[PDB]
Amino acid sequence: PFFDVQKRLGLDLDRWMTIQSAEQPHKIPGRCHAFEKEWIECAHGIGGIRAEKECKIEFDDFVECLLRQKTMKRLSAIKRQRDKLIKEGKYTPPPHHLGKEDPRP
Amino acid sequence: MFMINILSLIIPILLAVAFLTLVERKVLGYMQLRKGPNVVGPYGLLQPIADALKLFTKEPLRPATSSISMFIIAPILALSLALTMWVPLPMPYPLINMNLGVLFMLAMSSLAVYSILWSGWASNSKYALIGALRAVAQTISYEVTLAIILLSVLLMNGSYTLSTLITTQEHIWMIFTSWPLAMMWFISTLAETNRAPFDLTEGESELVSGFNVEYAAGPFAMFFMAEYANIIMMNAFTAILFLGASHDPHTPELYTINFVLKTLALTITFLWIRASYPRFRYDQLMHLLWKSFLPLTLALCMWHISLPIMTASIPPQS
Amino acid sequence: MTMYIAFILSTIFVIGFVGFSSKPSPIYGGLGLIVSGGVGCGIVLNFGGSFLGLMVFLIYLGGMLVVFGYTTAMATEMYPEVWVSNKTVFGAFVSGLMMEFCMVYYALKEEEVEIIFKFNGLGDWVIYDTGDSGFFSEEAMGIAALYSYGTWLVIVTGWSLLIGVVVIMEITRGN
Amino acid sequence: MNIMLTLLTNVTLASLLVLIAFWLPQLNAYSEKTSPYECGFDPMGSARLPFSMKFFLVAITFLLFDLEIALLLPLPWASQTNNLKTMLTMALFLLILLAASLAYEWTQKGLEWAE
Amino acid sequence: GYSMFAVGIGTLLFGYWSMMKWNRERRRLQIEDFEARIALMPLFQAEKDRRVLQMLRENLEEEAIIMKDVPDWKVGESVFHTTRWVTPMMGELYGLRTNEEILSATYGFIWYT
Amino acid sequence: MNPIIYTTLIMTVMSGTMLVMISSHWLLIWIGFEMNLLAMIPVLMKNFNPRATEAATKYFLTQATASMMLMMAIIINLLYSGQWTITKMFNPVAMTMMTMALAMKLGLSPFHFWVPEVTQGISLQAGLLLLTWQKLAPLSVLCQISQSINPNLMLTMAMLSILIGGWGGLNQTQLRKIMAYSSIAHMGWMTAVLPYNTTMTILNLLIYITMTLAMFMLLIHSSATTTLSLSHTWNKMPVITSLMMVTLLSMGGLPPLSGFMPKWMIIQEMTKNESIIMPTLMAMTALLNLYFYMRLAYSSSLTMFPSTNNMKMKWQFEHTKQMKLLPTMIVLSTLVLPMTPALSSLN
Amino acid sequence: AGRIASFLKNAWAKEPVLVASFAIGGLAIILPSLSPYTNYAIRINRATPYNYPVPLRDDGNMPDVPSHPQDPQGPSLEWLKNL
Amino acid sequence: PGIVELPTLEDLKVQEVKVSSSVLKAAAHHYGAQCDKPNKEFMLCRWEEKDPRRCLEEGKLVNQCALDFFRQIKRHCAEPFTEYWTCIDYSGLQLFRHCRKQQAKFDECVLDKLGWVRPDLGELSKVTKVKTDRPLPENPYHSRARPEPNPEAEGDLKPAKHGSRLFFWTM
Ligand SMILES: CCCCCCCCCCCCCCCCC[C@@H](O)O[C@H](CO[C@H](O)CCCCCCCCCCCCCCC)COP(=O)(O)OCC[N+](C)(C)C
Ligand SMILES: CCCCCCCCCCCCCCCCC[C@@H](O)O[C@H](CO[C@H](O)CCCCCCCCCCCCCCC)COP(=O)(O)OCC[N+](C)(C)C
Ligand SMILES: CCCCCCCC/C=C/CCCCCCCC(=O)OC[C@H](COP(=O)(O)OCCN)OC(=O)CCCCCCC/C=C/CCCCCCCC
Ligand SMILES: CCCCCCCC/C=C\CCCCCCCC(=O)O[C@H](COC(=O)CCCCCCC/C=C/CCCCCCCC)COP(=O)(O)OCCN
Repeated sequence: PFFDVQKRLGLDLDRWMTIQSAEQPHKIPGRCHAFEKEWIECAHGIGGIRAEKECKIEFDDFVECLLRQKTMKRLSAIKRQRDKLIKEGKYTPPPHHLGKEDPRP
Repeated sequence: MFMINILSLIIPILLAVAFLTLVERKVLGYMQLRKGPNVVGPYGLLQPIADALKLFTKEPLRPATSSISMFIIAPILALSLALTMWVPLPMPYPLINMNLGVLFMLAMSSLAVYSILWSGWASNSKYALIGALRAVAQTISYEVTLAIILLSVLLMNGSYTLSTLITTQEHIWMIFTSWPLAMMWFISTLAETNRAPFDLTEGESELVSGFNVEYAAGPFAMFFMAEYANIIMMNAFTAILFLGASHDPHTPELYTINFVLKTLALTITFLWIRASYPRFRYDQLMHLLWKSFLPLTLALCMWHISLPIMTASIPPQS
Repeated sequence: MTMYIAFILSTIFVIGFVGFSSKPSPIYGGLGLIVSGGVGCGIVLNFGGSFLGLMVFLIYLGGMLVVFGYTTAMATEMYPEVWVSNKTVFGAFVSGLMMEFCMVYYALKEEEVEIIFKFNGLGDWVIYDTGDSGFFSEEAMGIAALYSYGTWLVIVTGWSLLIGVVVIMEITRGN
Repeated sequence: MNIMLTLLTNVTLASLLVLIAFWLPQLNAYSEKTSPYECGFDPMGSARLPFSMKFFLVAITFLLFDLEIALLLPLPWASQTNNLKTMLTMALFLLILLAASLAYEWTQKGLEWAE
Repeated sequence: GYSMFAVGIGTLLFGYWSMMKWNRERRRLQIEDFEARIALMPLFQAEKDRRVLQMLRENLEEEAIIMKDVPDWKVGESVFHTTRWVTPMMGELYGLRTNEEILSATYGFIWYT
Repeated sequence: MNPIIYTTLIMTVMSGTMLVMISSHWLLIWIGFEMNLLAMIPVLMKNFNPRATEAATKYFLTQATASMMLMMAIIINLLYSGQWTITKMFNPVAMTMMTMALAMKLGLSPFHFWVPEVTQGISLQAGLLLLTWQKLAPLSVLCQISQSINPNLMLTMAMLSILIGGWGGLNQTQLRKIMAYSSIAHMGWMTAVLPYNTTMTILNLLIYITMTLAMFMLLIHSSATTTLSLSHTWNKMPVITSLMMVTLLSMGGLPPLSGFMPKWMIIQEMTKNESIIMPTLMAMTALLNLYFYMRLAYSSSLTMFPSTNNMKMKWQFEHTKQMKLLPTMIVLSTLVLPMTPALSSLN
Repeated sequence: AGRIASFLKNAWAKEPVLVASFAIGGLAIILPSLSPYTNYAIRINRATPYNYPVPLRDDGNMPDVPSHPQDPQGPSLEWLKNL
Repeated sequence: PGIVELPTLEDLKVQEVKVSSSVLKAAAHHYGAQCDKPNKEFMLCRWEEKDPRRCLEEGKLVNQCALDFFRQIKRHCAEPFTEYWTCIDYSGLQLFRHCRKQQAKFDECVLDKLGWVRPDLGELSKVTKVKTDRPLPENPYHSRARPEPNPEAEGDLKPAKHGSRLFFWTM
């Protein structure tokens, strides 16, 4: 099934490309380097069955970084409430939001 | 302000194509011990205007057996692609500055073949079909070798940006470093433009008019303009790639004059070659490209990868 | 919402896919695949992938040229079919267009799980990076790492290409 | 944005040229004028009949050789790595493999057109 | 026969030597420009941090104003279990601004030619 | 075909399978599948004729569709978790697509139609390769991703494979199609126990491979592809027909022969979980495979069919090429039951 | 040694293109292992500062690390100016 | 999941360096030679804390150092610096190579007036050391406590009791 030839010989045929937190050229980091690093360090050595339960928080944070579902949900809720408030006419939106802001370097 | 730049690029190119027709006719005439157009307009200077006016006031034909949509689409694609291929050329500043200009030219050039393919197929006549299949064979002959030559030459540029070629050749022309690649590239651009001795898609003696035998008036004139624009553009690309003019940032007019002169010299060389030689057989072009150019090109690609590492002469801009 | 450029390009991508998947005739199928390759190059370019988009466009242009030659040689008939010359092809094309439009309406006016998960829209600009660093292109560095990190990949790929040449010669030998 | 505008401008100019060509002059189309051209005599068969390709093997080999172009394009960037020995070894390995494939197809009469 | 080959080889060698000299000079120039960028980087990092924090604070105050009507909305609530800093998604910095700024922040660099 | 080229193609097939078996990266597993298919296509076409070309085309279409679904499942899994390592397959839709792609590669029902056709269209050596070596890579992947399997889907496909193998084999007079339907049923048995114990899957695969190798080698030794041509073998070499009869009885699963060992073991494993109805159904269905094996044994060894005159000439000549591993294969196919506990060495 | 000379002459007389291709490829293969400037190319590649050099925290026991960019410690590029 | 702590707007105010990129590039080498210590302190804080909210005072100090540097440059070599950065600013790529006379004049002025030496090639890219009283953060990732592993395998291996114990087999 799986003959771990790489582990037996210490060859590293393809392990260099399995994860995003592993030695990129010019030390360019992945967008979710810290989340994946934390999940991997949590789940290391305890097996898949235990990791699926005891590292659920780190994995949830990693998935949130990857796909950003809750962030878009929260942004959409804020935008919807703001649009309703302005339609009713009670919003009174600020100048910086409208592009009249005093930019800083 | 950008639309003004687009217009000031594309209208002068069309005028240059129109008068390149006259220049080619006169050069062929004087190399054939005759004169050429010298009646309509002084020294034939009004001949292109008369040709264009005649072609656009002539009835265009829609063949009964033809597929009309592709039949009309093909010349539009040809002319638009020919005009678009000019936008990343630095003279000394490009209209569009691309990180990978060379790859953009490669992709658009390999797209331009479908104009001939679809016009020949949609004409629904035998000579047009033969011309289109000859176009298929020609592309299969030249494409791989052209790409490898481009990569081998650009291994000294450091990137695929066309402007960097100006700084790469600040002191010496690239032809002094890669003249075998320059020769093979010149022959490959002759083949890529369907120019003699590789004008097989038209094949006047063999196929009457070949792929455009059913086209008349304005749609035919459009194919003509696209072809001559491709001639000038490919020679300008060769001039930028192998004979780099010196650019003074406070006087770009000098660079523009130098580059235009080199382009005109290469285009006149194209006309000279057409006037000088007979035509290949289209299997012989494939054999020349795959049995002589390809092995030498592979060896030279190996050499041009090894040489900068050997001499510690790697270019910048990873 | 911002200019809808990515959404328009992906819709044209799906339209070209429907064009060649209804299978009118390999000439028009090749045209549809070329259109899809162009819009896919545009989509990838809009995400910062210039090299990959240009490469895929070039490769599919060469492939479709070979396919055109093979269609002229071996996949022709007296009357080639277009999308409006046959009821099966037209029905498949219209069904694909309506399926795409229905899926777009479903995912745009509502936020429901079609097959995998839900989606609200907001334009693809939201999930971008705002990363501010570099004198190099990251995609270029990753692709160039094939010759220093991907030695195994280079070995298997080169062996596969040589084997493919031998294989096509063996298959077409005939006898 | 600028490239899209340039493409639109070029396509619009070509389309307007076609429109002018088809709407300005006088048209007199009849059946004999629009018949297919075969040098003055009516064609025997149809142009949609199968047309034999004598270089099909070369076309398939071109498909295979086109992907090595994509493999070798990143070499200018690959030449900037710290481990130049591995990169040079792998680039020469790929080019030698391509040359060996060309030699194999050449020696087995694969580049000869069918008769 | 011999003369032409010799002349071509000599031309190639002269070009190789000239290109070697020029490429080494260009490498030194690139190193100098990179060093200038390295010298300038810390100030850019400081201003970038201040810009990001200011945009986040403005968004926080505007959301606190907007979302007080609803019953069960904690203002400024995170979406992550971890309490460490997370880089903003840029839909969070430009979410309440005009589409011109959004376009410039998203496609500005890609479309600049 | 040149012997050098044939050796290179066989080595490339084996290298693709080995790359699937040793890889930790999903991309390398997919590459192994691609390389295996690319080298396998010409091997099926070694003896060129229209039937071989048809079989190769059908095989290519099936395997290319399966590989496209495989890659899409990999990409979906990457999208929902930025992981390339072959592991518990974090997404269920991707896992369903992966299971369907691997089942299509294996020829499990209802993606079973191509197996009898491809087996009938090729030579006996190509059939041996296709029905023995080509099962290793998909089964290895399935063993690696077994913990994330959905038992309902795999058990449904396994039961369907057993039923369809028996019913289809009941109708055949061509030996290659009989072997193909037998292969379908045995793949069903192999995949029925996979979610519970991969060691039992490996044991069943090994015993099936041994019996299939013995069967195909005996069929190559006596140049028979139909029942009627196999019914002549008794008048030329009765020892071959007797060994074939015992091997068929073993493939039928009768004790005390070795072919009884996997089913027995699998049944026991299924009763260690609850799983009572499914093993009973599986055994009662395997009775159909036993029936058509017994019919073949009736035709070839237990009765004597009429022969022809020219057979006398064949009496004067001996078999030139000899298979060195045939006796050991026959012995391992028949007399291995008493060494059953050695299966502990498989895990 | 004598038959191969005739073979080389015949190849030069019948297929000069292939002779030149093989000679160029062999030179490109074997020359880089015999050149002393390959390591110079490696050093030049390593001396290009793409990323920011993150300073190390002073624990008081690193006399080989400079306290300032102009300090005598640290690597030198003086070899590069003479190239 | 808890609320996010953000600094007030008043805390984010600081005197700004409002010179264009050409001006910054023209003085980049001397700026990195003179203001090295606060910049290195800020960068060490930034890479150790991994949080922009914890290195605000270091950023303010960096701005103050840059302001002092530019005030001195204005005080002693206004005109040569203006000529040099105008030369740099005309270029589309902002190239050092095309303006060496103006750079030479600016270098001479800064050397004579302030004793400033332009760094040599490869000096600004060195990895340096910085002395700080800021304690090294212990959990910059805000990591949770790691789960305990499965204990271990211990003891000597003995033959299986009564063999395989598989059905009727006695071995
Ligand atoms: C036991 C049987 C042996 C023979 C059968 C072998 C079958 C496999 C074929 C080749 C063996 C594969 C082993 C090579 C794996 C490559 C990786 C390893 O070698 O390390 C590389 C060492 O590279 C070396 O140059 C070795 C590669 C050269 C391979 C020569 C080609 C041989 C292939 C021939 C057979 C393959 C198919 C047939 C094609 C002709 C990279 O090291 P390095 O770059 O320091 O560090 C990388 C880490 N970084 C990025 C952080 C810096
Ligand atoms: C270089 C590229 C850019 C150039 C920029 C200018 C682009 C020019 C536009 C392109 C067209 C050029 C051709 C111009 C010739 C006219 C063609 C057509 O428009 O005229 C007639 C169009 O008219 C139609 O036949 C019907 C008449 C109008 C239809 C009524 C529609 C409702 C509009 C309301 C009209 C009320 C008054 C309008 C003023 C306010 C067609 O008649 P037809 O004979 O077949 O075609 C051949 C024309 N001939 C005779 C010259 C040879
Ligand atoms: C100072 C001494 C110089 C030493 C140079 C190195 C050795 C040079 C000689 C090596 C071989 C030279 C060429 C081969 C011998 C002669 C040619 C030959 O074999 O026959 C020609 C015949 C071609 O003629 P036809 O097409 O059959 O003609 C049909 C119509 N009558 O050749 C062939 O059949 C096969 C040709 C295979 C070409 C090889 C493919 C390309 C490989 C070269 C690319 C770069 C190689 C670099 C890597 C190698 C490094 C050592
Ligand atoms: C110190 C280390 C250096 C490494 C070595 C580098 C030096 C190598 C020297 C050799 C390089 C020669 C390059 C030439 C490439 C191709 C030459 C060739 O042999 O091609 C010919 C044919 O090539 C052609 O003649 C081309 C045909 C098309 C002709 C079109 C017009 C002619 C060109 C006019 C002038 C063009 C000027 C080129 C450069 C222009 C400026 C850029 C093959 O055809 P046959 O003679 O029939 O033999 C094959 C069967 N055995």
